[PDB]
Amino acid sequence: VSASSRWLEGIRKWYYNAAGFNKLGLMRDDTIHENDDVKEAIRRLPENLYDDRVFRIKRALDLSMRQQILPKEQWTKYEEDKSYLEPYLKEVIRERKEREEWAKK
Amino acid sequence: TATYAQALQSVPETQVSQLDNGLRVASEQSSQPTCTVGVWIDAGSRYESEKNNGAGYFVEHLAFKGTKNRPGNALEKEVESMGAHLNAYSTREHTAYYIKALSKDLPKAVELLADIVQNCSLEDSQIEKERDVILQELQENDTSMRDVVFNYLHATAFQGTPLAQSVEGPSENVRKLSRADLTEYLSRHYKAPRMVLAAAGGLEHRQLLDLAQKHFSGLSGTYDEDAVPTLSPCRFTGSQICHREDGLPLAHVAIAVEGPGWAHPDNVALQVANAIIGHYDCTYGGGAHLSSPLASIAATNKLCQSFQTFNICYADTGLLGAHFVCDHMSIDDMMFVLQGQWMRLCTSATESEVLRGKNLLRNALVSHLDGTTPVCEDIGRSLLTYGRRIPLAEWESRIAEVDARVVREVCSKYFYDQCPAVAGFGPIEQLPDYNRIRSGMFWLRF
Amino acid sequence: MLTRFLGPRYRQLARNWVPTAQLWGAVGAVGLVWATDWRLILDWVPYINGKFK
Amino acid sequence: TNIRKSHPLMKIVNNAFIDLPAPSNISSWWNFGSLLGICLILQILTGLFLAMHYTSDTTTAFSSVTHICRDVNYGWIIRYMHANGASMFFICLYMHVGRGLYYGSYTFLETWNIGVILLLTVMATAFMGYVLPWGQMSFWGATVITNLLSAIPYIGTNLVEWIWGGFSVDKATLTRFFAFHFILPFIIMAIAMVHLLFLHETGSNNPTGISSDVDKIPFHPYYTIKDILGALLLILALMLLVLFAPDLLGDPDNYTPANPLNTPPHIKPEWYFLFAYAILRSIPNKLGGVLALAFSILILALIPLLHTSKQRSMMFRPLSQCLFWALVADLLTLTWIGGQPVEHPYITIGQLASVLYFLLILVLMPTAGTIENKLLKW
Amino acid sequence: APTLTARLYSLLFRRTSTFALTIVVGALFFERAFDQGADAIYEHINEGKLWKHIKHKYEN
Amino acid sequence: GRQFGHLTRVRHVITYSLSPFEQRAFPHYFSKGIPNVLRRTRACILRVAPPFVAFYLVYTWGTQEFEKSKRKNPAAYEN
Ligand code: HEM
Ligand code: HEM
Ligand SMILES: CCCCCC[C@H]1C(=O)O[C@H](C)[C@H](NC(=O)c2cccc(NC=O)c2O)C(=O)O[C@@H](C)[C@@H]1OC(=O)C(C)C
Repeated sequence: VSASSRWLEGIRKWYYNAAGFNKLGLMRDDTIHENDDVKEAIRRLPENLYDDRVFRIKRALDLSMRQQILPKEQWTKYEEDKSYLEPYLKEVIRERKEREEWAKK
Repeated sequence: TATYAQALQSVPETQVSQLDNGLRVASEQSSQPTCTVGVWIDAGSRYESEKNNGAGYFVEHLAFKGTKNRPGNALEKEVESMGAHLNAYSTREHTAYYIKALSKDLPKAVELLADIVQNCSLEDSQIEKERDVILQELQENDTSMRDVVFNYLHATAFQGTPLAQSVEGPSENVRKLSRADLTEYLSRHYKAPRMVLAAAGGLEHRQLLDLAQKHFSGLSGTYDEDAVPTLSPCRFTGSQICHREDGLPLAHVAIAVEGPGWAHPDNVALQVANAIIGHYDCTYGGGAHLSSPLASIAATNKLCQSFQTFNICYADTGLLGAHFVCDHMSIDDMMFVLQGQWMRLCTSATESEVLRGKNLLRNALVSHLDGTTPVCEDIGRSLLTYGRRIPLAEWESRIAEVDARVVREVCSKYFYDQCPAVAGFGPIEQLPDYNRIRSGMFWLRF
Repeated sequence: MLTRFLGPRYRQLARNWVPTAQLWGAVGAVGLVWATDWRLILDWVPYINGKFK
Repeated sequence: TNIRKSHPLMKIVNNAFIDLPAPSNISSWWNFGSLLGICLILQILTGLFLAMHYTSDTTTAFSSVTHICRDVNYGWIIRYMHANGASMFFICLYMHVGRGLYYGSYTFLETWNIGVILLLTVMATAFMGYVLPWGQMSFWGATVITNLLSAIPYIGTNLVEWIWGGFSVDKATLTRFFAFHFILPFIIMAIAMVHLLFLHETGSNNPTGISSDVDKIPFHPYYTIKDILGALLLILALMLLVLFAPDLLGDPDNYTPANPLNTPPHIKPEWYFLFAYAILRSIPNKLGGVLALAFSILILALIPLLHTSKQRSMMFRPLSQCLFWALVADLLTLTWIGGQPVEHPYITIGQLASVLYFLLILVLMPTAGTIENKLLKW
Repeated sequence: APTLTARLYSLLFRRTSTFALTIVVGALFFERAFDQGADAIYEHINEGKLWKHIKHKYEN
Repeated sequence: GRQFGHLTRVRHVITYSLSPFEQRAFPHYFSKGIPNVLRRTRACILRVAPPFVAFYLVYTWGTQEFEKSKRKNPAAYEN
């Protein structure tokens, strides 16, 4: 814990707000590029997460079309941003790499 | 810690003895309380002719039906009461009759074999009864698509030769064979220098020799004048037989290339490559993750229900290939994939997959030789084919020799740009044209 | 990040297709030569001199 | 049963713009695909009507065009729509590629790549196009350019004279170019369909780079009418030029016939090659200049190999968003320099803009991407 | 002593590499020898050429 | 190609919509329109505008120095 760690956190909170997806109600993970690994992790989500992710992205695509955004008090507050897809994505990558590694010998 | 290498050394040597008959007498002693004895005859259907085909098969059906000293029941009753198991089989090249029995019952075990092999009654009333059972066996066999397609592979690959024939024969022979046809095939083929008394378990080789000399003496007290049972080599034919039948739910295909035959050292390496491709079945656990690329692709994309590579051997020739079973819309993919694998190996076998193949084969071998029966059968049969018994160690040395280069060289020798013998049965509309299958036996990149 | 293809097997795969890749360049060189009637290279081939005395 | 779905022909048409599911989400930056289509046909269409009056032959070349403009009933609007449509075809081509990078569309390899093939071909076409009237710009434009292949080691000379039909630009060169300018747009039109074929395999990307499968709308109503309005806008612009400012984007000196003796100290290719022009001469090398000119366009096919970001669109990427505009303005710079004489300020600044271009696309944007990843904790 | 065609297959036709190499190597020599023999056949049946006409004008 | 019905999986979302003949095509065109384009312009000035003024500054200074390089050239040549 540092005075400057809050600075890095501050630069991050800064970028987050700048990046802007939160105004559309998205979560960081709702905006990842879909690739094989990402597709597989999307597959592994439990019903509720998957359903929630669908509703989110629908809400954004909808906003994006009207070119609006959500009232400020409903934006995704950084730090309340749940990294719901990382653990799966991370696990999918691990197993791919194990394969990749087996293919060398 | 007793090593694998070392373990192979511990397996006791198979003892071989020749009578004055020329009857070879061989055994492999172990500590077991049970055993397996029987006679392996160098007699099949490749030895038969257009007109006595099914004779060996017809004899087998009679072999346990009664002898001179033991008519009808007798045999069964002796075997059954001593709690033993009497069995037999016949292929295109060999015939065997073995008894599983309490090892303390080696004396009568052998006695019974002799009688069976020598004094087979062949009561005419039995021959008639058996005629109708074998006919039935044929209606039955007609429903095993697998049995069918393998007969067709043989029928087409070796077209015009004896090897092209089936073991059971065509119906008319079964309908037409006579006692005279039988006894003459018997005397023609059941001669000592072509028989091998084999055994495995709790016996001592001397005891076996004694018996063999007691119950087998006097079989070739007459070495034949000019009856020269010599096998003419059999032509192979790049050809194709398709038995279309859209009423069957799944298709069987069997594709092969000409193999070298029992004695060629190339077998070991071919078996390794075969192990690499392996086999598959829809009840295998572990699908996507299988080492065999064919198997893994077949499992993930549902290309089939089952496949299996194989290497059939006969004298100086053999069928080498794969057989699969699948849905009517997958025959093309299965073939593609099967063939692409064959080529990959001819031109790109990598090192580790070959280790796996070698290990598989070692496992197979050792695992297969487990128990009196499997061993006994290997003794008897090997004496017929290799003239000797190839000690585990030797196979281990043969396998070790093999590595990627040997695989590519050996695979290319038999598969590369070679003419296949294709056999099809079932809903085969999508089975690729022979030209197309032929083209799949080479790569334009290489 | 082509590190996925760095290992013993790849090294063996690479080596197996060396003769092929080689002979396949022989086909292309000669092929380019023959097609453009390469004055430079051809002069060297014993026969094929349709530009001598 | 609905014949609109089972008839071998309609299928295609149903799949093209009726039932095809599209993002409820796309915006105006997606119109330039129809506009390019429209451009392509209108170009093919006026282009053809000019061919029923044009000639070739160096003697009559210039004469025929004027014949059309003055004598041919309405030949003028046709001629000017053709020449102005040509510029519009570049504005859109430019905008299209723009939309593409910003939004990450290039992740559809085959589609993007066919589009690069579509770029070079319409460039190659429009080049031959302006040689036709046989004006001053046409002659040396046709000379300054073509020559470049003479920078190719060992065989450069041979090729440039082979494409010429002589030892300079004349007889053999005008007829050649006309014929090629005639067959190319048809070939392009084919390639376009393959471009579009590969596009239907994934459907369209959108302003968020997320994935609209969760919210698709039918092309029926929606994008057909939003394409019509759009096309009307493209007509407004094309007509504004033709009917109010016909030569605003046209070099006044392609008037006055050719002359292998002259060369009017100025000369630049049509506006749409200025950025490229600037690059080439911003290098003191025959080989390097042309080598750099090639890379200037062939780098698009490199972009996907330098996608570094974990997000697809730049919609949520301020850092890259900045480097994107820096790229655009910098291209606007190259365009401006290209338009100026090779003298004092103009040299060094156009030399800087070149380096910037390549350093921005090759180092800056790819790094901006990675930093954003790191900032987000990705 | 096998066969010409046999030996030919093993050393050059088996691999699509050598197979193709053989034909590009075989086309070069064929274009040359076929153009010789052909033109020769074309001349032999003619002789009102500009070939035998030259002997007369080495001067100017 | 991909058709509706085979796109993707959607759980529990209701979507209410209204007939075009029942609503306005330009709800609050100006009332809500202008404020929003201000909002979108604001939201993006800082990433779009800067590179353009940079070009703008370099363009005016660039031509300036181009004239003042030659025209201004003489200057002095005194002897
Ligand atoms: C003959 C000129 C071209 C024509 C007629 C053409 C036509 C189209 C059409 C109709 C679309 C779908 C509508 C749209 O997204 O706007 C499209 C999208 C696309 N084109 Fe082209 N285009 C051409 C040149 C290009 C160029 C120059 C590129 C890039 C080198 C390109 C790569 C793409 C890509 C990647 C997309 C996907 C856009 C997205 O999904 O957002 N094509 N094009
Ligand atoms: C195959 C349909 C086309 C035909 C038949 C055609 C034919 C012609 C003819 C005969 C001319 C000389 C008359 C004149 O200059 O006005 C010309 C000029 C030109 N067309 Fe095409 N062309 C066609 C497609 C294109 C395309 C695809 C482009 C590229 C946008 C294009 C751009 C040009 C250009 C740049 C010129 C010369 C510029 C100018 O008029 O000053 N045309 N065309
Ligand atoms: C002849 C006219 C019938 C149309 C069939 C051919 C034309 C065709 O295929 O039509 C559809 C309309 C095709 N896609 C789009 O327009 C399109 C796709 C996503 C979004 C938008 N707009 C706004 O979000 C679009 O506008 C498109 O616009 O491609 C043109 C280049 C093609 O044109 C061509 O091929 C040429 C080769 C003919």
